[PDB]
Amino acid sequence: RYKPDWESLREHTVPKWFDKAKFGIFIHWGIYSVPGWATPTGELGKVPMDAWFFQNPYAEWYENSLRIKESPTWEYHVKTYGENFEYEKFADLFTAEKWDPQEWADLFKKAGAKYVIPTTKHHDGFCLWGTKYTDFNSVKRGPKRDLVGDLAKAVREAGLRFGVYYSGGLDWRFTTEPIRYPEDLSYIRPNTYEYADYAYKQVMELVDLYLPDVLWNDMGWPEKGKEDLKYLFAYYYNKHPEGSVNDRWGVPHWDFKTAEYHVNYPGDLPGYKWEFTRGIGLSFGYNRNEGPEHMLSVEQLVYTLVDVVSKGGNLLLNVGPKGDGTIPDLQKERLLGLGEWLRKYGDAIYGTSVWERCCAKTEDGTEIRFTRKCNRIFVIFLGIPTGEKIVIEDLNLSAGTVRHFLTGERLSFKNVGKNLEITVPKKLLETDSITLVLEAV
Amino acid sequence: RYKPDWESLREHTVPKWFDKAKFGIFIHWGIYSVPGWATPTGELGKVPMDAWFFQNPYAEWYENSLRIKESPTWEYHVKTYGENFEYEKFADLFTAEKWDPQEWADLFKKAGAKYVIPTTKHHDGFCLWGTKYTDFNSVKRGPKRDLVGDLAKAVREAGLRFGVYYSGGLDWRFTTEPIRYPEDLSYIRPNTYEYADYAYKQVMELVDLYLPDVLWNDMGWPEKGKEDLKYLFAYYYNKHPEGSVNDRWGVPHWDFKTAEYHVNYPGDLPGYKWEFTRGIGLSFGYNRNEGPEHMLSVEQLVYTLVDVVSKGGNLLLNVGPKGDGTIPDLQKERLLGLGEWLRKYGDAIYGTSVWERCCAKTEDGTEIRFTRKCNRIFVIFLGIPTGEKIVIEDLNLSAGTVRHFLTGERLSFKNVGKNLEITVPKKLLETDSITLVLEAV
Amino acid sequence: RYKPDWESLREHTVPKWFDKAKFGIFIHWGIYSVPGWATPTGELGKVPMDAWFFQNPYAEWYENSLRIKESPTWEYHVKTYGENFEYEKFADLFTAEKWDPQEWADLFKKAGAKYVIPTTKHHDGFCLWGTKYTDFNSVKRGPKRDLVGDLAKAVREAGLRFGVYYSGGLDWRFTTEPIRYPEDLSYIRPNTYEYADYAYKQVMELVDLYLPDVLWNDMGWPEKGKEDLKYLFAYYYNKHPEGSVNDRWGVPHWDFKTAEYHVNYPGDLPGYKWEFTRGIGLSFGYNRNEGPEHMLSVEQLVYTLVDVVSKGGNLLLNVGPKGDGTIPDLQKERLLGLGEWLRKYGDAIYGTSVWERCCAKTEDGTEIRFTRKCNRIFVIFLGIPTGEKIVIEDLNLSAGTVRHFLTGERLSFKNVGKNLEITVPKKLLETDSITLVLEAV
Amino acid sequence: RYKPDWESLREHTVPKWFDKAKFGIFIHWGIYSVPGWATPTGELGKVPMDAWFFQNPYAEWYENSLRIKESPTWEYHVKTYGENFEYEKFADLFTAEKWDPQEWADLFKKAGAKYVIPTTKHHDGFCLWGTKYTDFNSVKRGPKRDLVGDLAKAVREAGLRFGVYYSGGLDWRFTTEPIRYPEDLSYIRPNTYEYADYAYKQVMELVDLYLPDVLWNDMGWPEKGKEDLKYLFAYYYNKHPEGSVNDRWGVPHWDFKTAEYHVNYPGDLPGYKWEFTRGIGLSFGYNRNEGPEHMLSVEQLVYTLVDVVSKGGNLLLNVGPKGDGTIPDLQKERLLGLGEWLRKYGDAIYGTSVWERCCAKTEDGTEIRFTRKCNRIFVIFLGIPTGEKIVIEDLNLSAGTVRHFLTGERLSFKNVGKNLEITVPKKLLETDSITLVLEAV
Ligand SMILES: C[C@@H]1N[C@H](CNC(=O)CCc2c[nH]c3ccccc23)[C@@H](O)[C@H](O)[C@@H]1O
Ligand SMILES: C[C@@H]1N[C@H](CNC(=O)CCc2c[nH]c3ccccc23)[C@@H](O)[C@H](O)[C@@H]1O
Ligand SMILES: C[C@@H]1N[C@H](CNC(=O)CCc2c[nH]c3ccccc23)[C@@H](O)[C@H](O)[C@@H]1O
Ligand SMILES: C[C@@H]1N[C@H](CNC(=O)CCc2c[nH]c3ccccc23)[C@@H](O)[C@H](O)[C@@H]1O
Repeated sequence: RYKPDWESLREHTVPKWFDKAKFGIFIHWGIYSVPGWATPTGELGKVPMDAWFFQNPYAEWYENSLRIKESPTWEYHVKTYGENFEYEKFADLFTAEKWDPQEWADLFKKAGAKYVIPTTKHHDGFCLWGTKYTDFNSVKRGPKRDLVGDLAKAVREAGLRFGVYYSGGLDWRFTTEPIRYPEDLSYIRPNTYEYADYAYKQVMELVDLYLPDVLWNDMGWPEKGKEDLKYLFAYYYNKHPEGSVNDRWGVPHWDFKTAEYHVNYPGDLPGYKWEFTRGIGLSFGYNRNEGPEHMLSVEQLVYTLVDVVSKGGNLLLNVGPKGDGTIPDLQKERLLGLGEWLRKYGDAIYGTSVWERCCAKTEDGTEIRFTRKCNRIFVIFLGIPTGEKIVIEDLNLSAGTVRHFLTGERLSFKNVGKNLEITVPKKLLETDSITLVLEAV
Repeated sequence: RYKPDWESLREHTVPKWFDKAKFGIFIHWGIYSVPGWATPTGELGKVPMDAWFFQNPYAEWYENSLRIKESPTWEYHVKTYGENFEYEKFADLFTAEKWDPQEWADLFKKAGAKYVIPTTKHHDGFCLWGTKYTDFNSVKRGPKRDLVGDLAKAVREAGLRFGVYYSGGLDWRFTTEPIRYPEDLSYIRPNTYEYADYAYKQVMELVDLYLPDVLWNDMGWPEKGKEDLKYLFAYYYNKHPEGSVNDRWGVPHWDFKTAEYHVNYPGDLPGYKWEFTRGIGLSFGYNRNEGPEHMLSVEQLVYTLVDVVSKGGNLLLNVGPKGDGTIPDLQKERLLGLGEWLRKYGDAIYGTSVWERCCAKTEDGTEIRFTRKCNRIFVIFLGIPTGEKIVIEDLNLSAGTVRHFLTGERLSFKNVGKNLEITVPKKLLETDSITLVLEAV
Repeated sequence: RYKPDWESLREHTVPKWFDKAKFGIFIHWGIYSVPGWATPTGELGKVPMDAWFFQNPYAEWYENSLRIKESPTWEYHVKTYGENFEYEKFADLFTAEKWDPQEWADLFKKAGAKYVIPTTKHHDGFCLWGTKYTDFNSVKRGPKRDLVGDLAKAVREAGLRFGVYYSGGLDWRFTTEPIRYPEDLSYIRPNTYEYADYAYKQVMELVDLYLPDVLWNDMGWPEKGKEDLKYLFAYYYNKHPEGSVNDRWGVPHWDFKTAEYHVNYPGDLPGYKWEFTRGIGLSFGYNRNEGPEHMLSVEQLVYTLVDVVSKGGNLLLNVGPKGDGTIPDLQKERLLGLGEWLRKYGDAIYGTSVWERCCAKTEDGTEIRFTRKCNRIFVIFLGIPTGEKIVIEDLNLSAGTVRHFLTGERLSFKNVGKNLEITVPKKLLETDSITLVLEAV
Repeated sequence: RYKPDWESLREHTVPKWFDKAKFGIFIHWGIYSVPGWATPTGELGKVPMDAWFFQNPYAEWYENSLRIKESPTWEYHVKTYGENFEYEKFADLFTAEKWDPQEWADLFKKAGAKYVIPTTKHHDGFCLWGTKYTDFNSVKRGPKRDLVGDLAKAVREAGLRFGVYYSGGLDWRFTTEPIRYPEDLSYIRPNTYEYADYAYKQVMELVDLYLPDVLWNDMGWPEKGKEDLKYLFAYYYNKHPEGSVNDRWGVPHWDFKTAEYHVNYPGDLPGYKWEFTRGIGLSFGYNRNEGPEHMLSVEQLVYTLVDVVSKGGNLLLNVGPKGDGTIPDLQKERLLGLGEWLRKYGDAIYGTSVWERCCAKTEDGTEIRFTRKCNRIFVIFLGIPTGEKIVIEDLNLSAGTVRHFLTGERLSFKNVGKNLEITVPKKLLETDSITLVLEAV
């Protein structure tokens, strides 16, 4: 099997299904979904961190914001719900009246996602499964139902892989002071041995009850429980070798790394498996304030996915559900948009590998991304060029045959100097959707 | 802010209010106050430690003594309350029927104390605030009241600073064997991780509920929780920079050091801020056995305070209240005595700093202590000399002007050799109270 | 006293009573005794460990076996009790209806045991004393009685020493996955800080409530609680210097080492005090499947005891009681057999010490073991030789006088070369029981 | 770039060149090559370790064996060199008079090897480069030449990759006692801070002087120096990203695992990149006592390489040169035979990947091994079947087209039941060399 030690765990690497998958759905759903409110300030990495917690665009961070008197959230809360209204009271209002996990799994499958990962416990400590280590869970409060297990059955029934998100680094049920500055994160944590046991038992429980395909931890792991992971990871891998874990544990082992909005985004091939995550908007949890102005457009999403895939990554796109379990129309439509694109071009995404390079551009300034499948080379343009004459800068090919992807039509090309020229018959160009895609063999 | 690490915490030093304060009241009040009984054996540091726990003069140590069969306390307990009478039963008898925190704060202010610090939890583990981590507290038992919070409101309303005493190193609710020898202290402790979390959460709770001006720990901090202090101290300092902590945590940081009775008392300037603590008698908790024979006399107290202050310290004089919340007459009168002296001579104590030297004496053997305030030098005699001719040994002055403190009267002096001679007109001498005080400018 | 540190604890060594004792009774009694079933596969150390947990001969391991679907135990359980029948349900069926601790102590004393040690808590976590740290104990469930305390009173009343067995390394009340391979033991453990506190408090409790003569730990001590032993061992030794601990804590200190079936058995003098343990059969807990085919025969037992004693050890023979508290006839008879032998030859066992060598044999192949008592040398044959002429190989004696043990009869001997010859008059030989024993002076 | 900590080093994985190389040459050459002597007892993993160090088949362990008095090596030394001839004296005999690195590089290339790894310093502590950290090296002694350096130029000129072997775990220049049993290894080591520094500094120096392609450490890394490896690996990877390190350091990071003779040899696909190492005979260092009986045949070597390769490993075949720098005829001839088979079947070995499974066998028991290149599946028979009808037990194929690798000839086949049947005309079977190779698309 695997032995509880880093040298040994190192023998386990990102499983094939995950590398081949390329696209997954993240779900931040919780009692924060009820107030479903945040100031849509901007993207993490571009909003200054001395103001970020005070005008937090992450709506799942509502309680932390609510603990900061006079901050937009405090303002909003008191005026909408009042002061005699504690954050926890939202667990009772959290009723998932319209929820149907099969509908969700159908939606994510249609969107082309090959795996799904919900928040089983977010920073506020509310648990979406009937854990036996707390009564602040979806079985005893609000939904009166094992959201995690029920969704796992649906997803798996649809043929998708199922993972779990857990906030091991933060649990506000163990702290009183909110996070006001990034520096606060170094001391405002549970900090106790009790919390380390708790996190450990809760993840062991998720493993025993649902044997997830991915262990997606967040905000690091309690310093006192770090050595525990040697055991937990061995326990997990020995019951499920195709399982996997991310890089937010702060220990030697991890199967694939992560990046959030701008934070840790690679500009070129990074050299290890990784995964990109972001919201359809600026929040993970639902934000009734966000208008389309804040969300990506189907095209941006397709471009986001290609840039990610060309660099060896998986896109973990987040969906932010309403307290009643429905998925906001704006998010549903973009998901489908993406699903439509993937239905046409999926063969140049799923099962692919990185090429010698990820990137290129045309004389005219259109960005190009590359992907490979044995001897095939997908050339994906982030847009559809206007003219039939395309000039790719700094690129030569020895392939000899270059087809227009969707139609299969052999095309004319030649390496003119340090560039590459191809003529893409407008009949064909007009045929593509959001991306001109060519296959070089 | 401050970062959770020793290098960083080092940036925080004893706040000015504390250095300027010079005098505070300690309060050891608890269910031990009910039996209010101890053998007044002698002072810590002069009674031999192979007999000390067997005839403990610290009445707040009643339960530890009671656990030693056949020891004066066992003897006394069985004959007064009987064997079917567990120590814990005192939490029910602890009713504070006559307690009025405003009266206390009035008394301490009149006594000239600038800060007050009660035991929130002593070695027996009984808590004087409605902590949420145990039901063995004053809110659920006996007083049916938040003694800590109510006293903090009173003290602060009187304009005094408020601190907290916590027995982090010992809690007998987690041990069964009593301490019989000083060696027992190295292994007879809670010792568990559970206790370390407990202590941590309880002090965090005191910080969140009352934001004390001083964190006065006792008997060291649980070895498993030591690293926790980096976080707790940063958390505390970041919510309250003028706060402070003592030196009984056993970690790198501390704001001022401590000394108890003879233990760690400095003979001369120590070179860091420190604080002296002792009972009006030989016990901290009330001891109905102590007669005036065991207590200091107003004069001794005044001398104690001057010796302390001259050496850069603060005197933390303990008051040992009765189970019914009243302050025993013997202690009240001495407190007032001291208050009277401070009303006359306070200007040569509060706000002062140490001088080149702390000490001197006269040809006749009267001890002299020094204190400074910019260009002024207070010369405080521990007594009032008989003759108008005073000879101070081994002292010269370049000041040129030396006034009799209370009256302001310029006096005649000259440096005769290696000594200093001053003539203090008996009109003036007769005017002083417990101390002849001169001001040199 | 003893200080909580290894250097200091080292000052404590195996007490005299224990070295002089030579024989003790082990008792594995628990709710596992109810199903009282195991496949009698063979001896630990000879059955291959890749099959051992799947056909475990240790019946007290029933629950671990029951957690392995389709294993003889699963098979058996479902067919006898059914699937809707959890292992814990056995705590209710565990009623000790026929139990009489005085009868037990009488039996063990008659068997010649000088000390007794029951399992207070085995791997399944069920406790046989009214611990205050769990309700899964004999006081709240099944027997409705403090088995540990009641047995300690009986044993001590019979004049025997009393010890305690505790499963510190394993507690299945904190794990879900069974042990399938020896490798699983390195990660399938409680692993939490909570468990370390628990084990610590439970052993401290056994010490405070019964002050055992031996602390017999099993399966190592929780890694997070190892440093705790410095304190626990000092606490124990300071209340009971004649107490003792075994070697299954995984820390620097231990008073005597252990060996189980073939595991760690010494072939010759080891050089430190140790103790041998095994079942009358192949299991510790009762196994209604075992027939005499699986048990040792009185003679084998006597030989087992002599081989152990000659090598400086104590034999800790286990008795496996029924759920109703009675001792199975097969075990009772062997115990008595042994008791009978010890009544005749005890003087060449109790109070003895090892000699220059432990072993020898005759020209004919009869094994011989040696033991000492000052100037006396017991020569114990594992059998009774046929002829009056005995030839011991590779042995000479300078003693001059060699008596036939039981009768006292001086015998004729001489050192012929590298061997030793003695003539044992058949009158005498016919007089011995399972062993020819000679005394050389 | 890479940072100095396990988590970041995790990002580095086995370089593509290494994974594709499949075959390398190990060279154990040292002053131990002069005596060039050993008892050819057997293969590691097959010889009992209670005898192993006493009849050591690893001629490079000569000094260790010489230290064990009365051992075949000791007897042999005294008669050949004399009792007054210290092992270190061999450094003066080690002259490499007939050495020609280009000649070696060539032989290795003609042999089919893609990288070479020489012992820069084996257990005896003598270094084959002008290290500045010791005078016991080839520059100041014996050859008065930088063997490591000159060999690196030559191997690289031949266009092969160059790695280094280093004995971090052992250095007999720091010990006096010999290794007698595996156990001895737990304490007979340098053990000093000094040695940990020596080792770090020397590998650093190897990295600076030669930037090797592989850092192949042996016998673990000194405990006191383990943390230095985070720094050394980061430094190394930052200077040479495509470099690699083995698994014998005893720390979390490694790019590929190792197996030695029987020790750690995978029965099937292991899940990680590894490499098999062994001598052509039973020794790494040259052994004049080995005749062909002790060596592999060209066929066995081929089978070896195929089996290793089909399981995702590399074969690191050892060559043991003579003190004069020549390669023994027996060894050279085996290398060349392997080179010829690879010249012929290289395509089914180099740059391949594992397939669904590594193994299969014919109805009549010929072992079959698999490899792949994109859609091409190579089918390697360890030997050439006598008849034209071949039956592969338990293998069905979907490919529709199965050619004869050497010729390209399309062959007739059909999945019959759970086996696969194929007709290979004898004209082709008569053309293969040691293996019948089929190609399935
Ligand atoms: C997927 C998202 N992960 C967030 C945690 N993010 C990180 O640790 C990424 C880097 C980062 C540094 N400081 C931060 C403050 C807030 C959010 C992210 C970060 C969570 O705070 C958020 O609720 C959501 O679950
Ligand atoms: C202010 C007083 N502090 C005491 C603890 N004192 C100390 O740690 C000072 C030094 C000392 C060493 N061994 C001791 C035993 C008993 C009391 C004091 C000490 C407490 O035991 C006592 O109840 C009271 O709260
Ligand atoms: C006296 C017996 N001790 C056993 C634990 N034994 C040991 O740790 C000895 C060595 C050993 C190694 N692996 C094992 C697996 C099962 C039992 C023993 C061992 C227990 O498992 C058993 O229930 C019984 O209490
Ligand atoms: C390539 C070879 N590596 C050997 C070290 N091998 C190992 O550490 C793994 C196999 C092994 C385990 N215990 C051993 C004891 C002696 C030799 C080998 C081993 C070296 O001892 C040998 O000189 C040669 O360099």
